[PDB]
Parts: sequence; structure tokens; C-alpha cells
Amino acid sequence: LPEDRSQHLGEELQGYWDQEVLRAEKDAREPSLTKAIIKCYWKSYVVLGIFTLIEESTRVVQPIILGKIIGYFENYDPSDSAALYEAHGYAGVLSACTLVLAILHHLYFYHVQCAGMRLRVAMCHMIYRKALRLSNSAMGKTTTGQIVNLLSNDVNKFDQVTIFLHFLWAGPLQAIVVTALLWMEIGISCLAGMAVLIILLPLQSCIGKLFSSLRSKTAAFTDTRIRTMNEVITGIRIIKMYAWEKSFADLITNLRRKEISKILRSSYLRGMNLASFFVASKIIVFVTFTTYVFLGNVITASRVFVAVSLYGAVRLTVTLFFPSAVEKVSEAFVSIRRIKNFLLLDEITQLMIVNVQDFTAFWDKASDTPTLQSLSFTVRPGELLAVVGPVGAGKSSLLSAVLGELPPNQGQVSVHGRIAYVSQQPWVFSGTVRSNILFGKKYEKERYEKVIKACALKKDLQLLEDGDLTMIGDRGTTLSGGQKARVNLARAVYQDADIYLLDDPLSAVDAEVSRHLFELCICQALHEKIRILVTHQLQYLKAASQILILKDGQMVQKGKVGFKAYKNYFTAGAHWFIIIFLILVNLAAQVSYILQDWWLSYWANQQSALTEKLDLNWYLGIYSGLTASTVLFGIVRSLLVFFVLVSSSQTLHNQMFESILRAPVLFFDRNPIGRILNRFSKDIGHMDDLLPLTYLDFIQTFLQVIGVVGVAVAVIPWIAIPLVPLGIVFFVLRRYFLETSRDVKRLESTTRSPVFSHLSSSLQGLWTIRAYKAEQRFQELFDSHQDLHSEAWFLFLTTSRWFAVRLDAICAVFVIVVAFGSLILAKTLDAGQVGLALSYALTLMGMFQWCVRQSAEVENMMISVERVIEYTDLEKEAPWEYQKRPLPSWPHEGVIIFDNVNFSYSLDGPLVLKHLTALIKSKEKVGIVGRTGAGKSSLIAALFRLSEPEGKIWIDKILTTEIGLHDLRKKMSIIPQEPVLFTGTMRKNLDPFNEHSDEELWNALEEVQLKEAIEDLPGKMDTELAESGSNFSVGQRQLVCLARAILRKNRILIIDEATANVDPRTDELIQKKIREKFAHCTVLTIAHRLNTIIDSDKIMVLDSGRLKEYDEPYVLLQNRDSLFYKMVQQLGKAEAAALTETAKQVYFKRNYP
Repeated sequence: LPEDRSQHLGEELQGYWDQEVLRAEKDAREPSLTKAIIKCYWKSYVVLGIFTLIEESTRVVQPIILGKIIGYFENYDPSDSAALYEAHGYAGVLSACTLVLAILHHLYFYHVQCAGMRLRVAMCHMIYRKALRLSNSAMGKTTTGQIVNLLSNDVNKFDQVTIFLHFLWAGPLQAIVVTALLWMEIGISCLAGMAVLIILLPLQSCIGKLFSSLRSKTAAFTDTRIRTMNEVITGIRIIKMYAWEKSFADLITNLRRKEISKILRSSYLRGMNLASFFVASKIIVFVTFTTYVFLGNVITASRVFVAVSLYGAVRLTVTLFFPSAVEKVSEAFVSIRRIKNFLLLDEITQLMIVNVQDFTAFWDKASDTPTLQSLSFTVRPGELLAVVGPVGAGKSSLLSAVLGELPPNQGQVSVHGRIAYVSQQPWVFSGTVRSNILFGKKYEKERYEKVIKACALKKDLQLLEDGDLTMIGDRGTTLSGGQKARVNLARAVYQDADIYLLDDPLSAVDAEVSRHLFELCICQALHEKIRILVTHQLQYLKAASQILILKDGQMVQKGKVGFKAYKNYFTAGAHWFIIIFLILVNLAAQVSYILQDWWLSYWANQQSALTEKLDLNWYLGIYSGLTASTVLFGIVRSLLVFFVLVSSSQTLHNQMFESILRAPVLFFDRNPIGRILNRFSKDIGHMDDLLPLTYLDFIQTFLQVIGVVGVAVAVIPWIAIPLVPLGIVFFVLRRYFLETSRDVKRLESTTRSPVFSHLSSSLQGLWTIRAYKAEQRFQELFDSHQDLHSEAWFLFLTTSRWFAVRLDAICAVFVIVVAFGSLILAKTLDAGQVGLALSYALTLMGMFQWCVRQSAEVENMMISVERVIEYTDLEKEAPWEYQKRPLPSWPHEGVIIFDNVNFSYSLDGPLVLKHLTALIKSKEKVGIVGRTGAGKSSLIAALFRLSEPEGKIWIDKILTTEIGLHDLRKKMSIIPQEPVLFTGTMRKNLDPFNEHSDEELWNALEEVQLKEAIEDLPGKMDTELAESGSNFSVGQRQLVCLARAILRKNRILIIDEATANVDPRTDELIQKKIREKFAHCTVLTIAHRLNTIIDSDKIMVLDSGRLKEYDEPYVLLQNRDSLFYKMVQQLGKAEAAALTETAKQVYFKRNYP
């Protein structure tokens, strides 16, 4: 509707906010955003408020009319037909109150949602209006996430507050008036009940604080686990080859052991909160009626069950809703104050030729130096200015100065004509790549195609699946970097400005593309235009009309889940006996809950059947027992669900983690790191932190719904006939709703993230989108994405309302059946029985909707459990240890034999080694040579049995097939292709099994000459390394990987580019260290820098299929028909000459030796 779409709805609130800034400027006070919101929406809040007034009035009137119905039975006489008519009157009024609440909820459930959405959508408008106009200072001291958190979090508070806000008055007023009504019904004993009620307020508030401390304290372990698990999952191939699986197992078990201790202790406090909500009514009624009878009053059914029904009214609003409102209105005011701050944040000022004179600027006046100083320049049509200089020269400060984003500190800047800007970091928005080029301009195909061909972009637009109609993600994720760079320039070239600002786009592309862009676009296409080009591509500079060189900031030069999933989730947590015990204690909790209320009905009947008086010792004694058993079972049941379900979450994580460790590497190839880690971060998260609560809350309420129906059918058995249709309706109604709702619920979620992602993209682009003065267009696109989500959300609202307005209709019917049916059968039953029937009947709505709501949340969250259960059942590597284990001296020589070996990364996959058959002699030096991925990397995966080979691999006449994987993998030393360090001690990275001497460690750390860094690091070998050891250089990480091999003594060493991350001199020196440290080893080297292997005793040359050469490299080089000679000949003449000279000399010496 036009009255609810974002532009109209937001523009009015902004009008009030500015007027609250015009006021408090015509006045010395500061502004209030709360005044602006209130002054805008008070007309809606009032009607939201009147519903609460009328609703809470009827909820209090229901108990009083219930008293009139029961009063029919307390003095029943079948001869008074008029009394029967009058009871039907109140039975009518009690029905009307019931359907009134249904309609009030049906209206209120609409207007609260619409009022909340309107306030949210108006706030979204003002926040995004600012984001297009933030100062570039503010965009420094604030971040993309911190602004998006406004939309993604702080604004979502407002439509929660609009629900609860009026309970901040309705709660207190109801507690007062219900206290007054209880006083008229009971007398002073009503205070003893309310004393408990106002104590559960602080007591539940305290448990919330104590829980929040444990919930805060446990998050440190969770992040430590998840970060450890992330490096475990990321590094898995290196973790596997080192056999360090037992090390990271013992880390994760200790992290998980400590974490679940906190999750259990926090969960028990949270079980105590829900136990309080369950027992609260029973304690409140117990202390009330105990004190009432001790004052000598006698229990009669009307007074009791009116009073019990009144506590049922005030309890829920005072204990649940009033604290929820005070909490969420606190969240409101922190959000309002945060949004007030952001809306007041610094803005961009309200700012053919370019002319700049005496120009100086500071990004921060607190800087020790200017960020630009004493610049001056001017440039005019047909001129190209090239801007040149080192890193930190100020080049990007100049262009952002000319664009006017960096204001001048001194001097002056002026421009005439349109300015184009292309940013070095390319930027793209959710839309067609064509839209990413047209940027809202009219589409003209010829200038467009000229742009495409001038940008040499036609191929990429022909390769995209839907062509240039391919939707690009809000960060360009479906383009390559070089496409989005060229797309980002193509935009500016279509916009055809008078002045171009180019911030080094020519570095985002190859020299050929760069010269194609520079020559064709910049020189030829922009030939008539002003250009200012910053670039590191100095190669063209003589083409520039003028050159400005900068340094240090100044100028230098100019020139649904199945039952089995539920069964496994419960059975995995505890023995079969405890789950039976869990069911019994759940039923025992609810049966005892009912039975004390039945006991008042029995006590009422007995008092009515009677001077003489009841023996209080019996009735009050049993009443104390039944109340106490509800407390005991209510507590025990709460703690035991949490124990069984958190214990299940402990067991299932451990089975899943052992499975993930034992998964074959192929599992981490076919599933990405994020999707695996999401099992541990989200799904185990729910299984720890939400699903146990939701199960307990569902179970607690569901048994209580069965309690209402059970009491009613136990007291009036003929109600079972009206209920079987009512059940049949409900089952069909739920089935129909869940079939249709799941789609609209998804649609309402999938349409929200475009709002945040459009903002998040719009923030990254702010420089360029404001450059074209595209603000107001990019505001309408937000209003389109916002008001399109509003449309999706409105369809969800009507769908949910259609269910709710009849889910509470079947509940309203149930009250009619009990209310009127009780009178139709009035001859059969006594007043206390009818009081028990109806006081339970009156509580059905509210909790019945909540029971069904919690059913949907359980059934949804169980998807997380099914998603972990699939990972308990992964395929496994062969056992770490077989029955046979090699003698500890093996390998004694390190002879490796390949025999007819084939390998494939999957048993369903193509072969990537075939018939590989070769002998490697002990102490022999072998180089592995061939095309990228042509067998080379598969050989390492085969030798370590990362995927099982076909054919036979022997080590010292042991078949590697017939021994445990840790026998094989431990007894071979590997220096990986990409080095990895793990977050922990330097010692844990050198010797996690703690089996090398500290003298040996230091000797290795000396032998790699890393000790200087370990002496520079404060903790020596015990120093805590950074994230992945980022404190060390990638070269130093290779030094650590060399040390590990030095420590791990083995006959067999495998090497893969192990030194390529090092400068050529230190690279070749640590190559010499390898020769010095492993001269005795059998060494297999995989490399591309043939200079690293030319001195091998043999080189294996692999086709992608087969071992084509395997011989002395000199003999291979003398075999000019070898691929080895062809390869060195392809490298070049001097390369082959150098290599062949080295080979000849070493071959002669090794033959002479």
C-alpha cells in the first residue's frame, strides 16, 4: 500500500527528526529522537494501547464470571428453572469474553505487527539516508559492519518493543486491580500470594544475570574450540600426514570437556528458570490458600477457583510479560540512543577544468605530518595528467582530494563538468552486469558495445551464463577480479564524464590488458577529455601531457526428520533406563500439578458435604505433599531434560568429531570448509544452546495442554465426542498450514538479506556512488528492496494470522463445550468439579498457540540434529593400526617399490596414476618432474595412502597396504607444499607429542637459524604463536617445517616446493641445509624449480599417466630425446647449459667417488 511503502513512511519521520533538530536549536537543549518517534506515531500507539486495556479487562472479567457459573452448583436445586437460565446467561457471557479475546488478538496481532514494521521501515530509511552522506572522517571511525549492525540488529528491536511496551503500564495496573479483586474474593491472604509473585520478579532477574555471566564465560571456550576446529579442518591433509590426529583430538576433547561443563552449569540455571515458571502458580496458590485456611476461613469452590483463575491472569503478565517489556524497552533505548548518535554523525559537507592551488590536507589534524602538502595543479580538456610516486606518496589522497572527499586544509580546489571515478578496489552492486555498466542511465547499445569492446570485455559477457543479464552478487562474487575491475571501468566509460579520475585501475589487469585499456580507452577513447591518472604503471608516462611526482605527501617532480532422528537424539544421550525415567518424571510432574488442584476440588466438595469441621492436618498435609512433589518433579524434570539433551549433544559431537577425523580426505574436497565447520558452529550450537530449552519448553507446555483436555474429559466424559472432531480439525488445520506456511516463511527470510547486502555494497561504493551523484537513485533501490520485503512480510503476516485466528477458534469452542456442557450435565457433577473443569479450560488459549508454536520451532531445529547425525555415519579410513605392526627398527633402509600402481582420488574417479612401477633405492635422491598435477601431487597422496591405491607399494619389503596408517604415515617425513603452523606454543608446533629434548629442539631451531626469532619472541620455545603463527614470515614457516623433519628422524623424506617461499639466497642456503641434514636419507623431491633437483641421483619424469623417464638426470639430459632435455630446452639455452654443467660435474664426482 502507498501508505506503508518505504518512501512515504520514512520521509515523514525524517521530517519530525529534523524538526526535533530545528527545535533544540531554536532552543538550548539537545535533540531527542524519542520525541520525534513519539510525535510521529502516537496515533498508532494509542490504538495499540486501547486493545491492551480492553484485552486485559476481559482477561480479568473472565475469572469473575466463572465465579457466577460455579455459584450455580454450590446451591444447586433442579426446581429453579430461572436459576438455570441465569447460569446460561453467565455461561453466555463467559463465552463472549472468550470470543472477544479471540477477536482482540485477531486485531491486535495485526496492528502491533504493522505498527512495529512501520517504525522499523521508517528507521531503515533514515539510516540509509545517512550512509550515502557520512563524512569520510566518520567512515573511518565507523565500519561497514557497525553501520549494517544498525539495520541487521538494532532496528530489529523496534518491532519487538511495540509488542511489549504497553505492559510497562498494563502489568502494574493489572497487578493492582487483580490484587483488589482477589482481596474482595479472599481477604488479606491475597497478599501472601502476591508476595511470592513479586519475589519471582527479582529471583528470575538474578538467575538471568548469573546465567549471563556463565554464558559470557563459556563463549571463550566455544571460540577457542571453533578456532581450533577451523585450523583442524583447514589443515587436515597436513594434520593427517603428520599423524598428529591424536594431538588435536586431545585438544578438542579438553576444549569440549571444559565447554560442556559450563554449558551444563549454565543449562541447569536455565532449567531452574523454566522450573520456576512451572511451579510458580502452584507455590503462589499454596501459600495463599494455606494462609487463608490458617486464618480460619473455609475452602469453597467458587472462591478458590475464582482466585486460582485470577492468579492465572496476573501471574503470566507480571512474571513473564512485564520483565520482557522492561528488558526489551531497555534494548529499545540503547538502540534509540545508538541511532541518535549515527544520525548526528559527521557528514560530507554540502559541497570544464580542474584547478587546485596551494593545496594541503590532513586525514587527521592529530597527525604528525600532512597527508598532502603544498600541492598545486590544473588540467583542462584534452590533457592527460599522470600522477606518480612511491607507496605512501599521497596519490590516492590527491584523487580523493580532487573528488572533494578529502577537504582542503589550505589552498583551494574547484572543478567544472562531471567527474568520473574508478576505484582501485573494484565495486559492483546486486544487479545485472549490464546494470553494473548502465548505472541507471538510459541503455544505448552502440555506446555500450563500444564500451564493451573498448574495455575488451565482450568475451567475459559472452561467457557469463545469462550473458550480461547474469545477476552479479552484491560484492561481485560471480565475476573474476579482472572482470569486475574492467566492469568498474566500463561503467565510468559509459558515464562519459568531462573529467576522469583513475586510481590505478591499470594495476588490476595484466600489462597487455593494461596497455589495451591505457592505449585504446585512456588515450584514444578519452582523447578529448580531462584525465588524471594515478598508476604504478610508469611504463606509459611519456604519453602523459604532464607528470606530477609525489613523495611522503608532497610534490617531488613536475614534467521433516524421521522418528529415528528423534530416537537417536534421545538415545545417544543416556541409557535406555534414564529415558524411561525421563518420561515417568515428566508425567509425574504434570499429574501432581493437576492433582493438587483436584485436591482443592476434593477439599471443596468435602467442606461442602458437612458443629463439625475438617481435620486440617490431613487435607493441608496432603496438599503440602502434592505441592512439594510438583516442585521436586518440576525441578528434577527440568534438570534431567537438560542433562539428557546436553549429554546427547556431548556424545554426538564426539562421534561426529571422531568421524570427521577419520573421514577420508576426499570428504574435505567434496565439502567446503564452511559447510563442514557450520556443523560444529551452528548445529552443535543449537544442540547446546537452544534445542534443549525448546524441547523443555515444548514438553512443559504440551503436557499442560493435555492436562487441560484431560481434566475436562475426566470431569465430563461426554466431552470426548465433541473433541474427536475438534482433534480431527486441528490435525488437518496444522497439516494445511505447515504445507503452505513453509514457503512464505522462507520467502520472508530470502527477501531480507538483499536489504542488508544492498547497504553493505552501498557502503563499500560510497565514494563512487556519490561521485556520480547517484544518491537519490540508490535510495529508491533501497526503498524497492525494503518495500519488496515488506510485501513478502505482509503475506507472511496474513498467513500466520489466518492460522492463529482459528487455532484460537477451536480453543474458544472448547471453552463453550466445557462452559455450556457443564450446565447441560449439571445433574451429574458438583461445584468443585466444574470449577476445576473451567479454571483449566480458561487457560487453554495462549498456551495452546504457544504449544503449537514451540512444536514448529522444535521440528525446525531438529534439522540441525539430522545434519549432525549424517556426519556420525561418514565413510572411514582404514584403521590407524592393524593387527600387524612393524618392528620399531623399520624402515631400516627405506627402499620404496612401486608395482603396477594405479591411483584415483575416488573409487568412482578418473585415474591419475597408472601402472606406476619403479624402485627407489635406499639413501637414493629422486626428483619428481612433470606438468602441474600430472601425477606429481597424486604420488604423495598415494604413498601416504590418502586414497587407497590399486597395485602394490612396498617399503623395506613391507606392503604399505598391510600395516596401519599410523605405522606408515609416522615413519615418513614430509615438508609440505604450503607450510602450516598451529596456534599454540612453538613447542606444540615442533614436538606436540613431547618426545624430543629441548636441546634437540634448540639444535634444530639453530640448524634452521630460526632461534634468533625465538629469542626475540618473549617466551622462547614456550612463546604463544599468533593466529596460524602469522607472527612468523612464510619463509620462517618453511624454516619450521624443515625443523620438524630434522626432529622427526626417518629414512624417508618427501619434499614439495619446501623452499620456494624463501628469497633465492636463503632458499638455496636452506636447500643446502637439506643436503647437509638429510644426506643419509632416501629423499623424494617434488618441485618446479628444477634447480632444486638437478643434483638428484635420479629423476622420475611423469606423464599424467605414466613414468616416462626414471634415470640419472645427466643421462636423461644427455638423452636429448628425453622430456627432461626438452623441458630444460624449453626453459632455455643458458638454463640447460648451467643445469647440464652442474649435472656433468656432480655425475663425474659421484661416479668418481
